[PDB]
Amino acid sequence: AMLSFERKYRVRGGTLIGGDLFDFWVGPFYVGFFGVAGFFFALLGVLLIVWGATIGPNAELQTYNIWQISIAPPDLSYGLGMAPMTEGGLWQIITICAIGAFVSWALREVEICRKLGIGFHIPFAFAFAIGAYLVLVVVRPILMGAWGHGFPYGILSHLDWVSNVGYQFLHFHYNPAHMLAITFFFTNCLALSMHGSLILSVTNPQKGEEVKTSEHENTFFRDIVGYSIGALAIHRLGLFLALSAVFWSAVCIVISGPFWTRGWPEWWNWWLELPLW
Amino acid sequence: MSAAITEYMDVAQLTIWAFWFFFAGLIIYLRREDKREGYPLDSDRTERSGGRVKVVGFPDLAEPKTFVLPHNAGTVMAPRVEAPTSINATPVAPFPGAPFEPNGDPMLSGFGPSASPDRAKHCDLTFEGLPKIVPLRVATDFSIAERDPDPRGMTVVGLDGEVAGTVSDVWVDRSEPQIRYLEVKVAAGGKNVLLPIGFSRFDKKARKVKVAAIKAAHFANVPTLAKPDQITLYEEDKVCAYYAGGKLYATAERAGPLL
Amino acid sequence: PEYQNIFTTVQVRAPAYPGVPLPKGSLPRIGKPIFSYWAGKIGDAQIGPIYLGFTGTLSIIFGFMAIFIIGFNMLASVDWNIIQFVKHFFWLGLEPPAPQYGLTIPPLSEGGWWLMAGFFLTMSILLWWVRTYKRAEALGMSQHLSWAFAAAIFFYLSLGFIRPVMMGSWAEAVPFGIFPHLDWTAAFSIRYGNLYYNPFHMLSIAFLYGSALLFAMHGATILAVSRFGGDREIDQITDRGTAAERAAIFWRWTMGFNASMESIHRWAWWCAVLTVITAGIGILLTGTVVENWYLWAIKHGVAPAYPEVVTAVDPYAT
Amino acid sequence: CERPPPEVVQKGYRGVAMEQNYNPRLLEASIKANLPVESLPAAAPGGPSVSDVYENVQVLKDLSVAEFTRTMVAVTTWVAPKEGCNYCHVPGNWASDDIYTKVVSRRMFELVRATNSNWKDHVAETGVTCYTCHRGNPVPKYVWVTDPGPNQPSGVTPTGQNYASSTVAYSALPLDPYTPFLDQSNEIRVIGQTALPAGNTTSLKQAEWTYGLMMQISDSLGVNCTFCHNSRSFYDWKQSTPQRTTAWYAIRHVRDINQNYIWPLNDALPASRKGPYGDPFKVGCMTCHQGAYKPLYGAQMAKDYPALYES
Amino acid sequence: MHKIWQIFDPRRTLVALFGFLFVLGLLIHFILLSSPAFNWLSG
Amino acid sequence: MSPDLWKIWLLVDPRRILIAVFAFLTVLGLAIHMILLSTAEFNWLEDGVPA
Amino acid sequence: MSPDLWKIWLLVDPRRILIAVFAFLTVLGLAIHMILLSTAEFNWLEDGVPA
Amino acid sequence: LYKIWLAFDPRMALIGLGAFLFALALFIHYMLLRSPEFDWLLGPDYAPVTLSAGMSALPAGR
Ligand code: BCL
Ligand code: BCL
Ligand code: BCL
Ligand SMILES: CC[C@H]1c2cc3[nH]c4c(c3C)C(=O)[C@H](C(=O)OC)c4c3nc(cc4[nH]c(cc(n2)[C@@H]1C)c(C(C)=O)c4C)[C@@H](C)[C@@H]3CCC(=O)OC/C=C(\C)CCC[C@H](C)CCC[C@H](C)CCCC(C)C
Ligand SMILES: CC[C@H]1c2cc3[nH]c4c(c3C)C(=O)[C@H](C(=O)OC)c4c3nc(cc4[nH]c(cc(n2)[C@@H]1C)c(C(C)=O)c4C)[C@@H](C)[C@@H]3CCC(=O)OC/C=C(\C)CCC[C@H](C)CCC[C@H](C)CCCC(C)C
Ligand SMILES: CC(C)=CCC/C(C)=C\CC/C(C)=C/CC/C(C)=C/CC/C(C)=C/CC/C(C)=C\CC/C(C)=C/CC/C(C)=C/CC1=C(C)C(=O)c2ccccc2C1=O
Ligand SMILES: COC(C)(C)C/C=C/C(C)=C/C=C/C(C)=C/C=C/C(C)=C/C=C\C=C(C)\C=C\C=C(C)\C=C\C=C(C)\C=C\CC(C)(C)OC
Ligand code: HEM
Ligand SMILES: CCCCCCCCCCCC[N+](C)(C)[O-]
Ligand SMILES: [Ca+2]
Ligand SMILES: [Ca+2]
Ligand SMILES: [Ca+2]
Ligand SMILES: [Ca+2]
Ligand SMILES: [Fe+3]
Ligand SMILES: [Mg+2]
Repeated sequence: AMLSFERKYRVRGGTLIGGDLFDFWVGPFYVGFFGVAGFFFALLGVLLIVWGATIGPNAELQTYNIWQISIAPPDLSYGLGMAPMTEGGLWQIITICAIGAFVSWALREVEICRKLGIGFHIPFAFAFAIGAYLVLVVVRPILMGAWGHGFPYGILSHLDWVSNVGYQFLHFHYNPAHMLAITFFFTNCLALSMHGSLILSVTNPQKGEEVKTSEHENTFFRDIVGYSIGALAIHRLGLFLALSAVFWSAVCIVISGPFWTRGWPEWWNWWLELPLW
Repeated sequence: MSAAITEYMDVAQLTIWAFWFFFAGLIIYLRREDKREGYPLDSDRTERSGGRVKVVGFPDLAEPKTFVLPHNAGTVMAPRVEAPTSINATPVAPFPGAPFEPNGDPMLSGFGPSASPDRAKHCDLTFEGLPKIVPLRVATDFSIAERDPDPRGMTVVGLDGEVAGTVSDVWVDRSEPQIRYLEVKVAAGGKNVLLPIGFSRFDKKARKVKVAAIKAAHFANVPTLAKPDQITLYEEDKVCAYYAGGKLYATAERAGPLL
Repeated sequence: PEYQNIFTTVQVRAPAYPGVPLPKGSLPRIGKPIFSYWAGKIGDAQIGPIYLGFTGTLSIIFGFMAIFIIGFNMLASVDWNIIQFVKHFFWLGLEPPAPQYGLTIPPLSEGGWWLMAGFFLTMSILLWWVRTYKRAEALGMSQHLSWAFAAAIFFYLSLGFIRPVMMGSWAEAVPFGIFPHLDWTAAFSIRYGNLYYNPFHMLSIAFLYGSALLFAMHGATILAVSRFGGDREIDQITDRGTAAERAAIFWRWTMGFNASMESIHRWAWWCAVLTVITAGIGILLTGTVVENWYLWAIKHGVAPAYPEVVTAVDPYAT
Repeated sequence: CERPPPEVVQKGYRGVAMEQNYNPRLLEASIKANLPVESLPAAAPGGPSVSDVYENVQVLKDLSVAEFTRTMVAVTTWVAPKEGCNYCHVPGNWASDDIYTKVVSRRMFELVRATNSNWKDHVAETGVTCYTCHRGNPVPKYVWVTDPGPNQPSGVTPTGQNYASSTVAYSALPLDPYTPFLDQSNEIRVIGQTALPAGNTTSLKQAEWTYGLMMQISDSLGVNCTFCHNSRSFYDWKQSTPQRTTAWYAIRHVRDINQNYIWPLNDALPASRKGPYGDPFKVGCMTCHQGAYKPLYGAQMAKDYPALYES
Repeated sequence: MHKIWQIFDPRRTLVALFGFLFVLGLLIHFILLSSPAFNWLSG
Repeated sequence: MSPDLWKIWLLVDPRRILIAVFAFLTVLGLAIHMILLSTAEFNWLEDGVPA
Repeated sequence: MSPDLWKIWLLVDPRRILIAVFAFLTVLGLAIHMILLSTAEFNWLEDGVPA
Repeated sequence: LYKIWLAFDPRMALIGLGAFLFALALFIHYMLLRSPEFDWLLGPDYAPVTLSAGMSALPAGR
């Protein structure tokens, strides 16, 4: 179906590729050329994940427990070449399908943006999430010299990867880009709660009260912290905090291993060894 | 009290399951709040049954909530019911999910990127009751920041670089001191039309405002306001939507595809 | 290219807004507002005025005492050397009491100063919470911010007060220091068997990730429709315009479902609040009802099994 | 900042990320600083015996004079090459023990001989040589004493932590893990081995002490935590590596060295060999490994000197 | 004196003064409790 | 040492000076007491005197 | 030491300069005392003098 | 072939081409630094360290 105000917006055109061939809707979704490509990229990737679960690490360890399902990358001994399907090659195909699905999803958003005549901030913001994924499975493995540095595709097994990569630097909290990325993540969560609270508290005021104005919003945080960023700028700030967190997270993992091999606390020895002290 | 509830169950397992029940209830609540706009859905399922089947999915709609607007501007119900509206377009193909081709001139069709709802025909009011979006000629205490170029007198050019007019005045938000619209004197008939700041690319060095949305010739058909010194919520949407249609209708190449 | 609405090209100056009038008997707002040009390029140019009531004043006094005690103990830890204070500042901290003291009050340098800093900081945070409650109440607004702040306070209390009391030891609490509290975070996970396998740690991350997801989605969405006045969210909520329709329609065409201009802030509010609610619960479960999260995950079939390509002979099993 | 790619050694299962990363240029520099000494030519078999020729040989009495002379030449290169043969001897009287270096070095021979014969769970036929620690220096470069930590005001009890220290790889962890673990026998394990609480009262602060020790262990061997652990379960020996078993014996081996060999020599050593708390310079993991996963990167020097094995 | 209240707001001053005194009173009791020689809640 | 030193109150706000002076002296007073409490030779609570 | 040194007050605001000087001198005095307390030689509280 | 400059902006073409060539040059130089055979920063007289007596530069792995 479509929203009660949606029909006047369902217009032909705005496609990047395909023209009128794929320009249609399936239920609520707009498909387009990249919806078709993205769906079958996703379909093949999901089916190979299920097949990877079906064969498992081996026959005895095979499991359909969704927590324990894991499709692992190749051994580092394979370098940047292709691996046999049951020795990490399935991970390589799924990664390619994932990249195809994510880029198609981003490009489908571009076509939707063109149909609606709105800005391209949303596909641009999603590209940062894709870029972070690309750093994890493409850029860092290539810089490290092996596809085996990618994280395994498993709900809990990719947490074991994060844990062990973190302890490859003995104390990952001292990663300066990690500290900056966490600061943006925590600040974003704080800024999101503040923004959600302010909008809700103004449009849903006290019992027997009218909806507040923009003056109330500015006055409220000026009364608390002495500064109000503004109704428009809080969305810039929220976008900046969220994208900066992902950018610095991509930096933090790409410098871990490729551009730094010692323990992360040792990186701060440049500060400790300044001749000032 | 112990950590183990049975041989296999423990407190941590009960707590996570307790969260899932709450989280499921929370999602139902949030989805119910989501469906206060644009519901019941418009579908061929409803059209073919003659309105006998309402498409709302799950969860169904919530009870109407009231927004008491300030300065006794009325009370608006979020899960309201709107009158049926006819689009100014025809389907490209008859199968469900097919798009529509706008009728007549696409810029003036009011369809697609140029489509817009009929908002309330009253101005947005400040906390004191004065109109919020007003030109700088009546917001006398408002002024351009010293370090920024004054938009007045700048040349407005369209998508193709052709001169469309000059910025006669600047419209600002009184509640939050920012520029909203540029009042452009069209150099074709001397009629002042509003240009939203979101469709304006300032060129400080040349004192030029670049409007990639529409051509210079399209400024003559920008929707106009009844009162020259205030704009209603209805007219704000009409002005912004007209420029938005240009992003898809101004040039043949903008409909795509790239290849 | 097209104006991306990231920076304000042309700023307009108006006389500084004093604020919505407060009810009778309220203190006047302090500070003469100023206009920062660079603050106006990204946001609103006006800085100030601020309201400093009785509760805010008390929070300041309690808060400074906590910060002063922390800084003094940091300076004492480097034997008053202010140069060594700057060098080691990130590494310096105020340690909680040693394990042998339990919940008793130890000497000053053996955790006594930590308890005072912990108490004074807690009081200032609670007083600041009352301040956020009263500012919203004075303006006729609802208490969503206070609820969200209370959720964050709940997690803060879980870290330093509730869980240490449950464990019967102040030594379980968080040190006051930049790197020391990161060492505590790492040691906490190590001590209790890989906090990655705490399901409420997993949920907290999902909501922390979701908060960045939602704000990126919502922030980009509002900037995308800001050309239709989408930033004026109150007006869009009360009188739905084309900005709110296109925003909702974009997400319906993208992922099959959408929120409203109002309910997206309920998704935003709950995602951020659940980050620290689940964080607090997961902390309270750790060490109290679960000793080893990885072994808890093994018990509940959550931890994956890997082929045994590497193993170590246990030297205790002899 | 370093430049990629590092030399990576995979230890665990694929996707588990149990790997060792080595900067090839940093590794090259480390190896050049940890080169072994070429073994002396083999002594001539036969000849006079030490027992019926020398007067005061109490440890190496099972050798022949040819091998004994070769041993003395080697330990001169290993310990006191600049100071020469007179560093450990009274000039003109070889049998004299009236010099502290002679008394210490005799106990050092027992240390090496006990290590090469009784601690193969750790040194595994590679063995140790006087050069493994001394590297041509009378005082081994990497030794430790009980660290008081940074200076504190007289009325402030030291925490022993929250201070940037190279002993814990520049973290704020407890900066003196040597004393409770490599000299005393404090329990290193802190992690409970049941899903639900079952009486493990170990404090979170004790985990920071184990973490500090593990930072020093990993820094001493130039490896990361995954060299011996699967970080998803640090307690679990089944998911660990064989190097964890070796490191377990090394901890007991170092305690044996410090308690039974270094500590009883404290009275003989001068004041310059003691720390502020009066304890002598002691042996840590860094003393032999000196930043490498094996001392001298696995160079085999002890097998060429039969004097370094117990009879 | 007395004119000190012509420059100091009596409302703001008393809250700041009473808050400081309460913090000071809490601080001193905490210090005495920390001191084994003056902790009055022992045997 | 100047008969015109009273003119300083024409330059700096007397109210802000008093707030700053009182706040600084209180923090200085606390800091000096805490330094002496952190010094074993001058901690009057843990020195054992009187016995 | 120029005769027209008094003209510097026509360039720098006396209130800001006086606040900056007083703040700097205070922080400077605190820093020097703390540095001396950090030294064994000049810590007058821990030197045991007078006995 | 002036047709290229009729359809492509000379300022944007040179900015793109210059950035591309500079990026390509940086990439190729790094590709040579990756291989120790062509790593000229090791010095003209570079000689790998000699491993003797059972030395191994790297620990055994998989
Ligand atoms: C050695 C440790 C001794 C001890 C020795 C001392 C000494 C010495 C003193 C106290 C003082 C106090 N002790 Mg005692 N005290 C001990 C143990 C305790 C215990 C306990 C559970 O063990 C408690 C709850 C207290 C509590 C108190 C408070 C009643 C009082 C601090 C008040 C204050 O800070 O006001 C500051 C906070 C404010 C908000 C000030 C404003 C006051 C009100 C709001 C305004 C009223 C105006 C009115 C006209 C002025 C008179 C007020 C009078 C308090 C009635 N003590 C042990 C046994 N205690 C102090 C005292 O007697 O003060 C009166 C004091 O000098
Ligand atoms: C270590 C050895 C001694 C000791 C040695 C000293 C020495 C030396 C000094 C003190 C001083 C103080 N000590 Mg003592 N002190 C000890 C132990 C203690 C203990 C304790 C629990 O054991 C406490 C609570 C105190 C507390 C105090 C304070 C009463 C005082 C610091 C006040 C201040 O900082 O004002 C700063 C805050 C302000 C706001 C300053 C302004 C003052 C007023 C409020 C402002 C207006 C003034 C008014 C207009 C004047 C009117 C006059 C005309 C009529 C107009 N000491 C030990 C036992 N202590 C100091 C002192 O005596 O100061 C008076 C001081 O020099
Ligand atoms: C022992 C482990 C170490 C540690 C080791 C690591 C390692 C290793 C990593 C991090 C990374 C991160 N760490 Mg860390 N980290 C530690 C402790 C912490 C603590 C804490 C409280 O202690 C915090 C807050 C963090 C926080 C962070 C973030 C900065 C970052 C993760 C976010 C991110 O990368 O976004 C990026 C977001 C993505 C990659 C998501 C991609 C989205 C894609 C494009 C879309 C997928 C669509 C999906 C398939 C749809 C399904 C369909 C459904 C139906 C919906 N770490 C400890 C000390 N940390 C990671 C990082 O920085 O990566 C860049 C990382 O690799
Ligand atoms: C960059 C700022 C933050 C951000 C932004 C962001 N994300 C976005 C967007 C934006 C702006 C979208 O517009 C887009 C969207 O549609 O949102 C609703 C999206 C999106 N972000 C999503 C998820 C997501 N974002 C994350 C993070 C972030 N997104 C950042 C913190 C994470 C994290 C941290 O884990 C997740 C899981 C989706 C809901 C959606 C994109 C949907 C998509 O790409 O669909 C195509 C793919 C499928 C339909 C199925 C997957 C097909 C694959 C072949 C399967 C294999 C996947 C993987 C390789 C293995 C499994 C993973 C294991 C780890 C378990
Ligand atoms: C939804 C969960 C997220 C969240 C939410 C959240 N946080 C919040 C709120 C909310 C909803 C608030 O309303 C509240 C607030 O005010 O926000 C602006 C706050 C807040 N969250 C804050 C921080 C914060 N939030 C964090 C995290 C999070 N907050 C979560 C991610 C973190 C992290 C990740 O570590 C931090 C550090 C604060 C900015 C603020 C609460 C401030 C507070 O309680 O302050 C108390 C008072 C003091 C400490 C004053 C000390 C400083 C003074 C300058 C001292 C000197 C004064 C004077 C000069 C002394 C004079 C001498 C004396 C002797 C008198
Ligand atoms: C059971 C079964 C059939 C199994 C088979 C599975 C198989 C084989 C294949 C399935 C896999 C395949 C092929 C998938 C193909 C692609 C498909 C169908 C994708 C589905 C879409 C999808 C990924 C949905 C996920 C959405 C999720 C989980 C999270 C999104 C983030 C989130 C929490 C959003 C909720 C909040 C909302 C609605 C935000 C949008 C939103 C924002 C951000 C505003 O700012 C705004 C402003 C003003 C008005 C409205 C809005 C608004 O709606
Ligand atoms: C201007 O400032 C000056 C120069 C004067 C002083 C400067 C000081 C400085 C530089 C301070 C720097 C401080 C820093 C860097 C602090 C960092 C702090 C961090 C990172 C803290 C992080 C976490 C801490 C937590 C979570 C602590 C939680 C503690 C709690 C909740 C404690 C509660 C304790 C209570 C309620 C105590 C009860 C005591 C009982 C026994 C009742 O008391 C008797
Ligand atoms: C047989 C070979 C060895 C000989 C001949 C030898 C000799 C000596 C001598 C002479 C001293 C005293 C030096 C001095 O105080 O100036 C000494 C001290 C010491 N040796 Fe050895 N040693 C040998 C092997 C080892 C080994 C294998 C280790 C490491 C485990 C070691 C560690 C030390 C330490 C820690 C000291 C104390 C520091 C010092 O006093 O200088 N030695 N050794
Ligand atoms: C919010 C805290 C709820 C109460 C938690 C109390 C746990 C502390 C231990 C109480 C019993 C102590 N003990 C030794 C008698 O068992
Ligand atoms: Ca090192
Ligand atoms: Ca006394
Ligand atoms: Ca000292
Ligand atoms: Ca003295
Ligand atoms: Fe918003
Ligand atoms: Mg610590």
